[PDB]
Amino acid sequence: MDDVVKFIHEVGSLKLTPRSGWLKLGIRLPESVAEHSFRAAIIAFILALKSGESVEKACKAATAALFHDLHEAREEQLSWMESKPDFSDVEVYVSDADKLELAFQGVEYSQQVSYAIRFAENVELKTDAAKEIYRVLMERKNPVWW
Amino acid sequence: MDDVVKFIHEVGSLKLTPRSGWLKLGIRLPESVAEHSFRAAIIAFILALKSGESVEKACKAATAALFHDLHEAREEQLSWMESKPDFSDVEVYVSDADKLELAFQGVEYSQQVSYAIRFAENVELKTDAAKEIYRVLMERKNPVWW
Repeated sequence: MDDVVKFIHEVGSLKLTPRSGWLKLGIRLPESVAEHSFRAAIIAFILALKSGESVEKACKAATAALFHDLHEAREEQLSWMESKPDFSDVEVYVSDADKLELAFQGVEYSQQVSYAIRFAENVELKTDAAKEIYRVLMERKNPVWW
Repeated sequence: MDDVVKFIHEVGSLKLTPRSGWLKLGIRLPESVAEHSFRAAIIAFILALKSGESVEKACKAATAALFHDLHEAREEQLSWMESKPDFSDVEVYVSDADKLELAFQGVEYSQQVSYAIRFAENVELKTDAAKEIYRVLMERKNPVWW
C-alpha cells in the first residue's frame, strides 16, 4: 500500500501544477492541471452520453480523462497496477473533451483578457457531439450561468 | 444543447470555489472544490479496485465522486438529463474517497500549518480498503513523492 499512498500524494501535485499556457497572457492564478482534468472528465461523460454510449461507458470516458494528464506531475507512475486499464475505446471522447474544456476556459478568461478567446478558436474536434457543444459555446460566448 | 453549455460553464465555477475549511487556518490559496473532487475521484477508483470491483465499476465510482460536489456551485442542476444515472452501489467508495482526499490534503498542508493535521485525524472510514490506505498515510506522514 506504500506505492499507492505515494501515487495519491503524487496526484495531489496536479493541484499545484498551473495550466501554463495562460501565464504568458498575464493570468496570474490560472486553473491547475487537476482543475482542467476535473471538468474535462465531466465533459467526456457528456460527450459519450450524447454519442449514444451507456452510462457505464460514459463513466469510463470520464475516468480516462482523469488519468490522461497524470503524467504532467513528472507507464511508470502506474507501476502499482500490474494491469493496465483498457481505455482505448473512449480515447476519442477524452481527446475531444480536453479540447472543449480548453475552449470553455478560453471563453471564460476572455472576460479578463480578450486574447484568451484565441485558445477557443480554430479548435479541431472529431465527434459530432463535440462539434455541437462547441457551436453553441461559441454562439453564446456567455460564461454567466447563474 | 444550450442548457448543457450552461452546465459546463457552471461546472467551471468549482475551479473558483475554495475548499473553505482551510481558510481559517490561514492557508490563503487553498485547493478548490474541483481539485478536491479530481483527486477524490481517482481515490474512489483505487478504493473500488482494491475492494474487488471491476475496472468498469471502479470508473463508475470515479464518476460518482466527480458528480458528488457539483451542487456546491450553488437535482435541478442536472435537469438536462431526463435520467438520472444510478450511482447507489458506488456511494460507499465516494464517501470514503472524499474523507481520504481530505486526510491526504491535511497531511500535505501540515508542512505549512501544523494544525492542518487535525483534518486527517479521527477520520471514520467504512471500507477495509480505505482503512488500509489511511493507516499507511498516517504511518508515513510523508507527502514527498518525488
